[PDB]
Amino acid sequence: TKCTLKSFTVEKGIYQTSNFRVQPTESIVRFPNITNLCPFDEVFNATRF
Amino acid sequence: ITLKESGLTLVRPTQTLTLTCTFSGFSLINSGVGVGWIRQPPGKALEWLALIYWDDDKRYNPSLRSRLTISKATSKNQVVLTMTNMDPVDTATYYCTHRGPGHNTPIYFEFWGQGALVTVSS
Repeated sequence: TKCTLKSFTVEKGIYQTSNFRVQPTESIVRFPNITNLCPFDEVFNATRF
Repeated sequence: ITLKESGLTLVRPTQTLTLTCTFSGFSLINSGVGVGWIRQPPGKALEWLALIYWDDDKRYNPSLRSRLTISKATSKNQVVLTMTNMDPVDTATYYCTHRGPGHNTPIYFEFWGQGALVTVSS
């Protein structure tokens, strides 16, 4: 409270000093069931080069 | 991996020999894989007859060429060997064997059949 009024002596009253906000505790990434790999197992494990 | 021979084991001279190796555990469509035949008289050393790679390279024994025809029937997973003009000297056991890949060089004859004693007499 002293820091906002820039004064070592604060008078009787109510002062709005600052605000608070709960911080996020975690980070998540969410993408779809994505499953459709393309044929590298067919060009590398080909039957006959 | 398993192999098994089959056919007629006894035939008179001047006739033709037919044999059929049906196998399991490998396919003659992959690279490497091949199947061959080896005969051995009773109490003698082995002898190589023919070989057929996966790309259909029908190698034959030259001295027994002009007599042998080897063919594959991949649909039934079986190979057929044929040798005409049998004689009593051709009495032997016939194994069908497998040649697959190794670790730095092709393996040959790692697995064998169980033979099929073939007698040519009357």
